[PDB]
Amino acid sequence: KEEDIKSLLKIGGFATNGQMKLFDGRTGKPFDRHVTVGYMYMLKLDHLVDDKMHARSTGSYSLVTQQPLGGKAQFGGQRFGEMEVWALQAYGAAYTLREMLTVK
Amino acid sequence: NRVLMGANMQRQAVPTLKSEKPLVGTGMEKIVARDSGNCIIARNVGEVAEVDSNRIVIKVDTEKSQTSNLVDIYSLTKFKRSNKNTCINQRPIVNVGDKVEAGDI
Amino acid sequence: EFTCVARDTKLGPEEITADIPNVSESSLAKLDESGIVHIGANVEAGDILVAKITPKAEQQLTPEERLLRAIFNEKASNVVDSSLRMPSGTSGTVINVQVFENDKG
Amino acid sequence: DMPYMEDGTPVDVCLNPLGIPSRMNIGQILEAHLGLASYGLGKKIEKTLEKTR
Amino acid sequence: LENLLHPTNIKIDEYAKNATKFSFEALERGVGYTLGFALKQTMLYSIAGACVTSIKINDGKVTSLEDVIPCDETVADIILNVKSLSVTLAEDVETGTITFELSGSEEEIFSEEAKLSEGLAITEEVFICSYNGGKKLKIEAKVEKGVGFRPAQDNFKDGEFLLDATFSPVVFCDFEIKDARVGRRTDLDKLELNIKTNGNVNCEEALRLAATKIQNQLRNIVDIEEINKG
Amino acid sequence: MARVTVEDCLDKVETRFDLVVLASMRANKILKNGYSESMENEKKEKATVVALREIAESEITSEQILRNEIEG
Amino acid sequence: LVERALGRTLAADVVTEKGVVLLEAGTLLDENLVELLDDNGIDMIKVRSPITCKTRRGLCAKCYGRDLARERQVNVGESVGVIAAQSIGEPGTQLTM
Amino acid sequence: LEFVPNIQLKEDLGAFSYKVQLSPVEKGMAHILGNSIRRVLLSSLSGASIIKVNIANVLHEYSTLEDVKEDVVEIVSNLKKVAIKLDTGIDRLDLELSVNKSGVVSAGDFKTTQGVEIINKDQPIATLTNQRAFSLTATVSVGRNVGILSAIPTELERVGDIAVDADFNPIKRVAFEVFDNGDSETLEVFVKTNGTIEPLAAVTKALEYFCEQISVFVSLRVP
Amino acid sequence: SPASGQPIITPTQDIVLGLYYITREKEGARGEGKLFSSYEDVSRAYNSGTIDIHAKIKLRIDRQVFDTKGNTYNEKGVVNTTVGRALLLNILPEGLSF
Ligand SMILES: [Zn+2]
Repeated sequence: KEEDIKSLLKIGGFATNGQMKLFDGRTGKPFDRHVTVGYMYMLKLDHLVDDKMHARSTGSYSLVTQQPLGGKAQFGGQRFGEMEVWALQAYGAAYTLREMLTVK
Repeated sequence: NRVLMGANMQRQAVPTLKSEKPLVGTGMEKIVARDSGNCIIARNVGEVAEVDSNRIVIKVDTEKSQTSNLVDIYSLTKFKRSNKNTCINQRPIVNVGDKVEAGDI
Repeated sequence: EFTCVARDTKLGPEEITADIPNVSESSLAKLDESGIVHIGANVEAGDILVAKITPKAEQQLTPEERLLRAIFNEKASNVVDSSLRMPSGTSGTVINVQVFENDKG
Repeated sequence: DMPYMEDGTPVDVCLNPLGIPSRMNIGQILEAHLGLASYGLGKKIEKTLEKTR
Repeated sequence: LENLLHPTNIKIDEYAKNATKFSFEALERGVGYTLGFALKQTMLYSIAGACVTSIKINDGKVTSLEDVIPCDETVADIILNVKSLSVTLAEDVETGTITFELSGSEEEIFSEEAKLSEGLAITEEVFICSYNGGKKLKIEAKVEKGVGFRPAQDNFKDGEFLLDATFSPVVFCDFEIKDARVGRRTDLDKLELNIKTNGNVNCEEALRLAATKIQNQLRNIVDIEEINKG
Repeated sequence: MARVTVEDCLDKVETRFDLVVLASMRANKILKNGYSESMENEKKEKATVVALREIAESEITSEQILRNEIEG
Repeated sequence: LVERALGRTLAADVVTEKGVVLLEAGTLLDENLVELLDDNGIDMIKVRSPITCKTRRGLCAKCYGRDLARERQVNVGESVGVIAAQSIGEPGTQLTM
Repeated sequence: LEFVPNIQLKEDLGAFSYKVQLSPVEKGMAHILGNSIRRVLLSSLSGASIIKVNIANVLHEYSTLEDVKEDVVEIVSNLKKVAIKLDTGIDRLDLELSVNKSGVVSAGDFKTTQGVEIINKDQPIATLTNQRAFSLTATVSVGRNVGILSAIPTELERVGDIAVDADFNPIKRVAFEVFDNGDSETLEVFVKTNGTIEPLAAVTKALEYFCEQISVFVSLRVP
Repeated sequence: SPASGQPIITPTQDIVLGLYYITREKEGARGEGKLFSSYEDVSRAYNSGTIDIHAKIKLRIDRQVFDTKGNTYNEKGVVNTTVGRALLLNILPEGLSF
């Protein structure tokens, strides 16, 4: 419970808070309003960035339909799905919608 | 709703080079690891014979243990892969000539 | 962990021997005398791990290809290499090389 | 560049405070308090041990 | 042993009356911040000079900011006008006294008025107020000199509206950092300063004067002499 | 957005759509005129923005622009 | 009213309860003119809804009013149907009960 | 009206902690010197460290020798925490280590060649459970930290070479405080290092760097 | 936003905290009731570290203001403001009222 944490903090030689006074590292002039500090165990998750970058210029194509592949395993090709078509419609962006459907 | 994610997340956590014990635990990490075959629990009580980072040798004092063989071995597993491409390797703790018991790490 | 395989196609046997034209002894430098990388070579993003070749046919090459064969005396090789290379964006080193041979031979 | 306590030690991570109240995961705060405490108790033993082993 | 780089590129630019924008290029990472802080602070608060401090209007017969006077401007306006006068003292003297004793007929008032004491130089022709030819009026200004920012505790203590001290010609620093590249290493710094002074000294040479202060504060621990050679 | 924007151009031409087509015609014209002599496109901007600048400074008066299509 | 009918053009004129006309037919409202509605005590007017346009298989640039996204009368070529469609179900992910 | 500071090594204490002092200052310039000292002392000071190692019967980092409680990568991590001191103009050389003992191989067992220095004499490098041979080298090099990005991968030549990343800057903590003495102040700088340099030399070096960087604004010319 | 004329790029989470914080007031603070001519004065002062940013001061301003009907009338005088708010005086473009 709280007061136990607090007795321990006192034993350590800290305020009966978590809060303490800090100084910037670019000047040295302190911040007002004493700030909290602590230890706070932290983890790294298996969602690294090395395996989500995946750009593509030109690569293989689908056998039965002649369209790019997908998934970054072969060479991907980002799905320009249906809902993104209504967007380019509402903009009235005819050209960029046309050659998004043939030349690409 | 927040603890749901806090639990679903700490099982995708990726191990790292040098393990560092938590400083605010719940006395349960002593149980999970022990209760999964990633550690090497000594079968019989004795003394360390000779340890190196490939295997461990334990001579067992038969006086206080049931009929035994006076020596058993444990083979370590260095850098064995695992389904997510993560490195697995056990590292010995004990030193030469230490008193250990049945059910220790 | 990568793995390359060699099959028996209807034009002949494909080969993993470290002998493929259009390839210098520099990209081949990190290759041993058997078509397989050493154990220790810090491979790079796009170097050969095992070098293979497969035969082909039916060229009937274009007139311009014919001319340029006929200028530098460029012969038309009947084989094509399909080696095994680390995909781009990766690095590292090697720690184990398992090789499984043929049967009944 | 990081902010640093008066002693001289710097701070590793700079989380954001606006998160905690709205999504009421308070327990993280109390974890930071207990952690600070443990880290103080560490330095104490260190001081007693930097002399007279 | 890789020879910490040097700026090697300067682009000075003036854009207003007493204002200039200097920009320096290709400084090692993070150095920009330190060199900005030092520059700004010392150029702002540790330069010698003289500046007005106190105002007494009718020998004490104006107490607060809500007392009519026979001119177009309330007391606050006159205080604000006079507080801006750019005065250059003399080394021999250590105090000035500007006196705007006036009884005319609805005139325009400027610095070319105001019988002074010795050692002063008003340096400008800033406008003050517009007389109304009404009843008598007087203005007494006190002038001191030194360095630093001397804060005034109280506003109007006894019979003088007290102000705080600037003691500097430099009125604005406002530096900033951006990014720049010198090739394969692109994490470097590019600084931009924006100084605006009062007129007592052109901006750049004031900058140089503030840098000399620092580079002079180490002669006993460094060799400021050989660093010039290069 | 280096210097000029749609808010500028929208004062002379209108509906912000006509802008697109007119600027596209003008940039195509400026492109096919061999402006690509390659000692300039590395010191200044692409024609796609040169056309916008030209329409903003009110130099061309797009009423004129179309009269360059009959010049095709 | 002065918020419900902002930026929508007026079908017909509007007569003061004292007799003089105030705003004419075909007069797109605007936060200047929309003072002149709560000013003189008005509480009902006739505006041009797209339900009551007269063009075939389309829409005129007045029965729709202000673009409500660039603060001008709607330019000719704005596909209004799609905008109105996805500006209805979009907030729907939040309205629950 | 003339104050100029001199530097003094008052108040040593602790493992390698100190409190350097500059006695008179200009009444306002103190808090500039403090910040400049701190930052430049934390970013640019160069030292020496191990960068590349070759062990005897090894081929790569994920391996294991016989009769060694340690691993190869654990050994490589041990090596990183050695505090080396080099003299003026060495800038590169080689260290050697060959032993045939049966205990704990501390870093003191490096060969006591000229020029070099090994302060961290207690640090274990490896533990030999049984008596055996053991040998390696490690190229010590001067250097300074630059960031995780602009670091070259330190080309390797031989077969068993194993790159070791190197933390150069020998400073671990800095903190200042400014005291008033009446028309004058005194600066009181805390420093803590690994022992590979002396404090007075350190602060002098940092101020040298700093004024060197300032010396352009006295000119408002290119260089 | 196309859905409704309300803007969509307004500061959101702690861009709002800082603004709301430096734009409050306090009764007994340092430098209270002082006098300043222009924004640069308040900047120079505040960087010197004597005033509390929540203090009440008096600033004399002078700038154009756009009326509803396309006019643009001049505005001047002395206004009782706070040290914080004056720091935002620089960013407000000429055309909007203080
Ligand atoms: Zn209609």
